[PDB]
Amino acid sequence: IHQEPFVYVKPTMSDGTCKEEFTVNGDPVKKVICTGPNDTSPGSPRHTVPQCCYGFCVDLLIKLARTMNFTYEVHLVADGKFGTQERVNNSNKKEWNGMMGELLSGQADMIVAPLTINNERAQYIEFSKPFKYQ
Amino acid sequence: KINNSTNEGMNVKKCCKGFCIDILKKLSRTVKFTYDLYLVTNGKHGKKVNNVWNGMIGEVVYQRAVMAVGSLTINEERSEVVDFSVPFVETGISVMVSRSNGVDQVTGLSDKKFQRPHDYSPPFRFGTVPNGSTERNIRNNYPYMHQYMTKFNQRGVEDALVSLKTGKLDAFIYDAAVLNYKAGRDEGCKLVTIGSGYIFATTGYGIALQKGSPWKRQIDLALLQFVGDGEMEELETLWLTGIC
Amino acid sequence: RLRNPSDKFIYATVKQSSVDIYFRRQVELSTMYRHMEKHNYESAAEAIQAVRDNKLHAFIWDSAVLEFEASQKCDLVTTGELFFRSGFGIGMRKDSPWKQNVSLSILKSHENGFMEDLDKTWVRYQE
Repeated sequence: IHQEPFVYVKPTMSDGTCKEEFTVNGDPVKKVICTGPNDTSPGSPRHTVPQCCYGFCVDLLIKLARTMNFTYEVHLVADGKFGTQERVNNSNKKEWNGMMGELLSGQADMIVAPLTINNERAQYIEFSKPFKYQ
Repeated sequence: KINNSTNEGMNVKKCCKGFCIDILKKLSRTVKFTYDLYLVTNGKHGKKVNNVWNGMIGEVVYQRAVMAVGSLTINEERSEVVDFSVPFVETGISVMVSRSNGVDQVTGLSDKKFQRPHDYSPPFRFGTVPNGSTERNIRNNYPYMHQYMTKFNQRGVEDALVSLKTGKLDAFIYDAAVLNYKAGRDEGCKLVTIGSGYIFATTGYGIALQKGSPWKRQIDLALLQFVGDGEMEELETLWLTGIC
Repeated sequence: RLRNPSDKFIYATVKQSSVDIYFRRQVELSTMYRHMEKHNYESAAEAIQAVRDNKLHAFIWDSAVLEFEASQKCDLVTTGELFFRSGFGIGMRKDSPWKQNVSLSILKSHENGFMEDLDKTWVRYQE
């Protein structure tokens, strides 16, 4: 999902290009080409364009890809929710959404996001040792 | 053991308490298992001496025991031999100095003091517990630091604490949670902690299980639930005291 | 005043959040659950802008994120207490060979100073 300090989202400059901006420390900014909706469903009926994503989680994932040999394909969650177990309004059929919904459906292989480690979500999926403390 | 000439010994029965023992009692309340607590006579936590471990690692790898509720450090070589559950307390490593007497001080492991004690006019000294877990971190990250720490070695945890109070030691390196409690009850509060686990490991405390233990799913469910309902918070109040 | 809130202290969080679930688990914190349900925003940026316009009065959020935000903007002020000491994890599928070496890599990065460089890049940076 779009994390304010960890995942920076930028539209392409002219056509599918990311401006190779640098930091103030001589370190090039490493971005990734990401595909996701432009606005919400009420706002954007259907507007998904390849954009440029970078930040903290992107650096972590790129370090991971550097460590072990495997490619990846980034996309975005259709809405802006982590994921809740909500039963159908009338059918009362429990269901997940957001990142958890897209991961349970099989469309997602690995969620790399500032996830909140908790028992309810650990009951359905697995975790690695925490990288963060806060 | 009775004497040093013979290896015969006696199973003296004592009473145990503390903070981690509170965890073990509450675990049997939910999982409803049984235990036969005892103490390691071999020695410290674990050290692979020519592919031979000792202490708790020697008791779970060799499967003479099952688990170890005692405090243990999470690293690579210990994660190879056994499996850890989820951690519950946020503890790093830190350096203790009597900053309080009668600013920048040690900025951290990157401080210029850890480049050469001769770089500064007063030749300081700082060591750790011999055959300890943190000693491995120094060797893996800075072998030169181990060479400097070779002449700054000490014997006892409180012995170094005495040395810092008396002035026989300048700085000392040990875990955060242990050194935080000793500084929360100390009279005078001459010794001062450095940072908040900022330039340090920022790891956790875990329970060593035999590899592939079926208890692993049940144990982790309770531990996350234990921190998920505020019960873990009260135990910190009971066994931790932060003044000022 | 937060235990029995009113129309003055406007506090909420992101709709359908793990913070909302955390409040829901607390059977003794149903009042805040019933209060924030009428003001939950879509994203944290909505809360940032609304409180920037002095329309909100409190907002539950993460620690390091708000530290960086207060570094960027001086008007952003946080509280003093530090609660719910947990960690962030990598959302994974069920048991698969993409679990062992991943956690081992995370540990090997935590033991050395690569996380320090990541902090220098994004978290440690200030204004």
